[PDB]
Amino acid sequence: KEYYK
Amino acid sequence: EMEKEFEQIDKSGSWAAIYQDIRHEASDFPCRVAKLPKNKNRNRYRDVSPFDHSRIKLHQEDNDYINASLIKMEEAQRSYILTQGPLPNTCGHFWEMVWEQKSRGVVMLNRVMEKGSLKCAQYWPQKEEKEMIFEDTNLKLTLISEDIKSYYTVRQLELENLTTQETREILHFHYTTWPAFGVPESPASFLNFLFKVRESGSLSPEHGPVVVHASAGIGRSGTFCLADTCLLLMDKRKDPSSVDIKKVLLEMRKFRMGLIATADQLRFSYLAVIEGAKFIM
Repeated sequence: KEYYK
Repeated sequence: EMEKEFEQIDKSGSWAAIYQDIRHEASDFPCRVAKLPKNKNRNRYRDVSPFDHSRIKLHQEDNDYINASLIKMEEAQRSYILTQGPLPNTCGHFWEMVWEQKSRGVVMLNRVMEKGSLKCAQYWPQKEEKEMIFEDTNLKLTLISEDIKSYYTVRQLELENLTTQETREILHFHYTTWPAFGVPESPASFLNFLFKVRESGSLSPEHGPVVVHASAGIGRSGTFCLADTCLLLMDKRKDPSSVDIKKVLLEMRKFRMGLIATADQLRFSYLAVIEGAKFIM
């Protein structure tokens, strides 16, 4: 649910 | 000129530092509307939001929020709408945005399936005879033709407002082999794709801003727009070698957080502008 890592 | 500046950065290996500097200096603006609880399910990622001041507003009394930003480069005289890969519930919004903003082209830089995960909804019809109807926004979308090449596809779409029965041709430029947080196959592959987008007239000011997206719509999208703007400026200016890529990127990040997501993408944008300059002279 997050773009980064 | 820039090639010399490019030679230097590569030798030191400071790309990660040059990039980390741009990140430190990048603008930070409130994202109140994107973070409203009623909009959680309109955002693909919690760490990627449009700034309140540059966000696109849907012309809908219900809820005007879409995860999309207007990027207005006033010196280069070109605007872009950067947005996320539409969600299954936001495909209607995406095409409403395309209609309301009078966009003529859509540039997609991701794939609908990446690493077994769905990075994006199937927001355009795959077969001429299976058109898409969006009930909520009263829009119909038909695949007219497609031209498939080894690393990109160009599709021709018809967008119709069911209320007015106006129809518009939308061009869909789909770079199909650009991986998340990676780079295109080569500068030449990127430049050929960009030049096809340019030649179609979709970046012309006679239309609304082109829509550019990936999965989040910041990394690959920023690489595409940064290179397109820098090349525009080198044609306009009486001193082409003057253009400073980091200044242009920081100007773009006043409108959307996170544009260009890795040091290698930043490096690749320089390469594309240097290599792309030979065609403009």
